[PDB]
Amino acid sequence: VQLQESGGGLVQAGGSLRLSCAASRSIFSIDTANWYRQPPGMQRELVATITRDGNANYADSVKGRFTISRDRARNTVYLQMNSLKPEDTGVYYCNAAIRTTVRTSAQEYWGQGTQVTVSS
Amino acid sequence: VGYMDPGNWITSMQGGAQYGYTLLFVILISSLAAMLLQSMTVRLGIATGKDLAQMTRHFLSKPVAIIFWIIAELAIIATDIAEVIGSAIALDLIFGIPLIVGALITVFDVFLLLFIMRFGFRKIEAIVGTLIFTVLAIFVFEVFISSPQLTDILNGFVPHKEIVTNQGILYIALGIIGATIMPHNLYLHSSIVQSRKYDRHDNEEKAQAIKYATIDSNLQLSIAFVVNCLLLTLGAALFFGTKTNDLGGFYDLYHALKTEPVLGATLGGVMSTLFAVALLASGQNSTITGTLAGQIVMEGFLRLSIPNWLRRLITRSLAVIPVIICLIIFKGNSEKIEQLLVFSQVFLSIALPFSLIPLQLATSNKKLMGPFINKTWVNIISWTLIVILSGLNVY
Ligand SMILES: [Mn+2]
Repeated sequence: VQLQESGGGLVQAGGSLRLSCAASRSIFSIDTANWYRQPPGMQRELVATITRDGNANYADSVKGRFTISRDRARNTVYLQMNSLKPEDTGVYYCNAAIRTTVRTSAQEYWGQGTQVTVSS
Repeated sequence: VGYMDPGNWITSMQGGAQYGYTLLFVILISSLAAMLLQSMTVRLGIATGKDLAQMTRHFLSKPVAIIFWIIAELAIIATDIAEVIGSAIALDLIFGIPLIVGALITVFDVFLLLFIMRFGFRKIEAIVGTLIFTVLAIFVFEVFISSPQLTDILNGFVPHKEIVTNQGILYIALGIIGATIMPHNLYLHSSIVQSRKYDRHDNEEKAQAIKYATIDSNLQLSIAFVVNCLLLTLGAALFFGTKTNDLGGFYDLYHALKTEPVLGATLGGVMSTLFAVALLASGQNSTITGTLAGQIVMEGFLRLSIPNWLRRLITRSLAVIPVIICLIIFKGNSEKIEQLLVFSQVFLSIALPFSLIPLQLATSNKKLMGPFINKTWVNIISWTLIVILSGLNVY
């Protein structure tokens, strides 16, 4: 089972994007999810974090603009990125605690980042 | 109308997924209470001239008759809310339509039932029948690690302490009973039973009509008991005794079926999909039976007459609003819209005393009425005791 990312790409400042975090095969539950990003020449930064109960929190640099959420029906964690700034450019990673079955212990998963480029 | 009810499923399944086989007594005692209370309405309808709604009106003045109508009408809306949520969830699992949009579609599902209308009124239910049976077959198959007596040790063999102590078990207990003893069925059954073949005015051999009607009322009520036990077993088997403590909603059941090891992946995906279609199917049947019941209540208490399609629209419009408001507040949280689902059945609990007491008074006056009102009075007092206890302990 591998964590797969999509929804990234190229967009103009002021535009919006929506990242998708799903697993390779059928999962019972994504109990927790984190959205990391890493701008060119900078450190890996935690951006969004959603919890089991549904509560979420965002970085001060992204709060009010970004929105992490869980699609329980498809076990997919989305990151709605609105009003994008040029400094939001970088590689976005998805960390999530996948639960293969109901009574299986929650394992930690990472994924190959996706490229997000906010131009001009 | 008892096993194709999303209110029954969500209460029984979360009653087992959270508290094991404890609430199996509550299923039994309420199913038994339902059998007895429905038989009183059957007698009330066939013996006396007309149904419960007008009977209640004949004893009350218009002000308190409207208050009774309000409580009754709200119970009808509460059931409709259960269907709205049930259909919205179904549309989310099958088509990926968000709950906030799905609830909006439920206004015009009324229009969708006319699309089903011209394709055979018998043709479609045969598909639904096989659908329900197949889904129920999965549920039966999805019962492993089953201790043949750990069920019994709490089934009927009441552990009457936690059921009433902590709010958690008590809350679901009220929802289970309110879903099995639906207040709108009392007003409905007290009029539809007067359509059977018997002499209206003079002949008392309409006790034969009561005979058939009571037997039929105990048949389908027994099946509802079996399914509710089968569903509580399902929730307990899958989600109870877990480290993560899953509440065991429709979404949990969906992924439990979809990720069941022995059931495979592609095969398990079919089972989960069939369940979702069955969840959708559970809706459109419930709205038709609920609409006829609304006519009786309104014409009984208010003596007001409007076409069914209109009241079907008004009732649905009023049912979607709290669903949408709930979805807006908690940002479309699926676990939260399921709490509204459970709460809709707990409200049916609150509305019950306002329907059981008039049923009692009529059953103790005019001929052909029951010998022991004892078994029926202890039900109401113990009922109002609990719904107020919960109504106060929370507040
Ligand atoms: Mn019910």
